[PDB]
Amino acid sequence: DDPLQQTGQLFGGLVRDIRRRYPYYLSDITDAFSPQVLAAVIFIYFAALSPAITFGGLLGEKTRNQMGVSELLISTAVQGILFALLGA
Amino acid sequence: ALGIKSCDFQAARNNEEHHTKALSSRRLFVRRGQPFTIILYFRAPVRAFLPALKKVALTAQTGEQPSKINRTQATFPISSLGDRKWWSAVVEERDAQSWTISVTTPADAVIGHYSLLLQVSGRKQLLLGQFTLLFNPWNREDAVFLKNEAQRMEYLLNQNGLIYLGTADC
Ligand SMILES: *[C@@H]1O[C@H](CO)[C@@H](O)[C@H](O)[C@H]1NC(C)=O
Repeated sequence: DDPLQQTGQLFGGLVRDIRRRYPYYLSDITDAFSPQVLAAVIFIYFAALSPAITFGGLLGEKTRNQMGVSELLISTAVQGILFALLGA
Repeated sequence: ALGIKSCDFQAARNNEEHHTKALSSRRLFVRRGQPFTIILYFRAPVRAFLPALKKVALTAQTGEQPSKINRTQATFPISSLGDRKWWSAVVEERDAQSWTISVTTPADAVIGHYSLLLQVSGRKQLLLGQFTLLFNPWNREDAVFLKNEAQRMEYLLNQNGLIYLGTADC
C-alpha cells in the first residue's frame, strides 16, 4: 500500500488514508504508558513554550499590539489538541 | 489489527483424494471441479468475525498476462454462502488463530500453473502459494468423465503398459 497514489475517485486519498490509519486508535491509546512518554512531554513543553513566547513578543511589538501573546498561546493549544485528536 | 502468518496447503491430505499421490507429496496438484481444504494462520486472535469476513477476499491468477476476459483471473470473497458451480470459499472450521477454508473450482477452467493471492481492505495483496489445475475423469460435469472405475485405473493411473509387435500371425 502506497500512502500517495493517483486514484480516479473524488476524495479517494482521504478515505484510503482514514481506512489505513484509524483502526490503530486503541493501539495509540495503549502504547503511551511508558515513562519515556512523560520525559518527552516535559521536554517538548518547554521546547514549544519558549519559541511561542519569543514570537509572541516580537509579533505583538510589530503589529501595534492588535494581536499578542495570549492569542498565539490559545491558538497553539487549540490546534495542538485538535491535531492530536484528529491527526493521521 | 489482522495479520496473516502463513498458509498451509494440505497437499499430503487432498493429493490422495485427487488421485495425484503418485505425482507428488509436497506440491499441491488439484483437479478442476473439486473442492479442496486449506488452512490460514493469523498472527493475532480475531475480535469480531463478520466485520473481518467482510473486508478480505482472495484471487486466483494464471498465465503470463492474466485477465477476466480470458478467464485466466478470478476474484472472490470469503463468504459463508455463494454459488458452488463457480469459484467460492466457505469457512468450515474456526479457531482462535486459524481458519479452515474449503475452496471450490468451476468444472470448466483453464489448466496451468496457478497462484493464490489475498487482499486486505487497506494493505496490499500478498501471495499465499502456487498450485496446478488438471483435468479429471472423476467429475460428472467434466468433458472427460469415465463411468467405469477399472477403466480409470487402467487408462489413467497405470504406468506399466504393453506394446504389441511382430507379424499378424505371431
Ligand atoms: C490599541 O489600538 C488603538 C487604536 O489604534 C491605539 O490607539 C492604541 O495605542 C493601541 N494600544 C496599544 C498599542 O497598546
